[PDB]
Amino acid sequence: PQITLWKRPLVTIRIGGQLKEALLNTGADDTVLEEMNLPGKWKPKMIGGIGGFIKVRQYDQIPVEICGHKAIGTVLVGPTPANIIGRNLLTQIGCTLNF
Amino acid sequence: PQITLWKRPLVTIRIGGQLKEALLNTGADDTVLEEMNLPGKWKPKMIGGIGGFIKVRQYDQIPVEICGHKAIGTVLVGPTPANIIGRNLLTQIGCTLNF
Amino acid sequence: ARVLAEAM
Repeated sequence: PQITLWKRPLVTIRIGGQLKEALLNTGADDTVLEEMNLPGKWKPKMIGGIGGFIKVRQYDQIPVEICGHKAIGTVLVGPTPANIIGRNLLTQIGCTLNF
Repeated sequence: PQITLWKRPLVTIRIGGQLKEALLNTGADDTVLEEMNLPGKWKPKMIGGIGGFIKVRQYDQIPVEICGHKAIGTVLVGPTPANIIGRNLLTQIGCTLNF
Repeated sequence: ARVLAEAM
């Protein structure tokens, strides 16, 4: 699909058997989702941005469906102001920037 | 050009004669640049991200060249770790997301 | 406004 940037680039993702709204963010290395319960063991990690750092739970090899395209990788969960799909999963669905 | 996301999407920008590297951020509403002394009036603003908020200065109608593409718009200047080109300017250079 | 830049 071709997505313009007049509005926030939000899409629907299926994390397990759960639908969520997420922002395609090329300015993020990682994928961070609001606090939610996920299966598996998680390691505490720390990620930062504007404003500073926050502590998050890391989950590996998690399946995520982004607008129909399947991906499997790392997902961080924590006090993020918004759900964001980072470059770790965007590359998996062959997403690129063009202009 | 087509930009992949294997690495951070850093490009060269021309602001007021000085050239710097900026991150193409679809996850940013605004364009935030590292501290610099631009001419003109500016209103104080608060922008938020992952670790909270930071105060920045807002300048309007600022000329900026992104990899050879001329654009003009609002530019926030504050203590940001990196230079960020938000959607306000990306919609001006025809930048889209594709997959 | 939100600038969701992020890095680990």
